[PDB]
Amino acid sequence: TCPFYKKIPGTGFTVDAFQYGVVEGCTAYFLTHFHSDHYAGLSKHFTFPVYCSEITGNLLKNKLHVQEQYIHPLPLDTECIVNGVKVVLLDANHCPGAVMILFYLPNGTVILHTGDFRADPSMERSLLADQKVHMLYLDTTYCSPEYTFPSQQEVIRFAINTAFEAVTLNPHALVVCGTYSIGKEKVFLAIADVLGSKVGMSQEKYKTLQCLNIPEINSLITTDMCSSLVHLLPMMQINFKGLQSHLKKCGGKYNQILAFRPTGWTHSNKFTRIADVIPQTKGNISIYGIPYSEHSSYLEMKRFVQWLKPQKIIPTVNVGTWKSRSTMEKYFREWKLEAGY
Ligand code: NI
Repeated sequence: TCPFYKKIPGTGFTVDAFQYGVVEGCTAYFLTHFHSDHYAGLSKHFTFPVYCSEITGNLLKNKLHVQEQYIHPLPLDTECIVNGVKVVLLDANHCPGAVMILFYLPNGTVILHTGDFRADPSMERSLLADQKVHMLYLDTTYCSPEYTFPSQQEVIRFAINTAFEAVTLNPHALVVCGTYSIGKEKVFLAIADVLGSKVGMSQEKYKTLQCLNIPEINSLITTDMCSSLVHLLPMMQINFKGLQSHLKKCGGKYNQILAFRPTGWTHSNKFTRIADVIPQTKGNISIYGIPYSEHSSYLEMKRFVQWLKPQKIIPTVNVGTWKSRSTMEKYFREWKLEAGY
């Protein structure tokens, strides 16, 4: 059965609610983004209307086989009527195709559902500027002050400089980057660009990237591993064993691997600056964990919420323990007392 924080009151609508069977009274199922915890339950046998971005629609059709007649893509930054209710989709600054959803309810209430997002000051100049929000359904993944990490631009700067130095010292080094879902593609695209290479990958991953409307993609990626000196591998293989095994398959073209594991936050963020990050090394294999986040830091979340001044906040992450819920409610009250709303 569908929990309350996935229902939109006064509508026939649900958000990211595909794992509960037929939800009673649901006339339209919204999907914020193509991450498996959120799409859990969708397949080619789904027969209700799905509302989403163009990019999420390409992934539902090609990767999960959902039939076309049930896919309803909406443009961004555009007022749309769905089953008699005005809605707007906004870029969430998460993975490709990820949206926030503004709902203008028949009684005058306005609801923002962030999906998953990385709050940014540029959101203060979207269609959010114009009007009041009564309820905020908020991605609270990192809602605690210990959760700090750098900007995505600093992280990318570190990765490009590290890869360019290693391969210039040793032209026979291979670079490998881990992946397990969509998102974070800037990591491997920026590294391949500085190295003058396409990115090599499996047919399955190529198919997924082909759904993403990335400009000039055909010039950036390939399934011909032999032509490429940046390879993608599943995240599970980014360890000394998996990487040894990969280097054997490359036919003595390379004598060294430099690898990247994009994570979210890890406790080594509480001590070490991005500049000071060092790898794990065994022999001719080095593995860097880099903190590339597609979710708000605590500070970015607090700034967003203090700017929007919602009347009520409903968290959508970390909702399963009393201690988590109590912690998040304390911070919401500090934020409100500090800013005066
Ligand atoms: Ni996500």
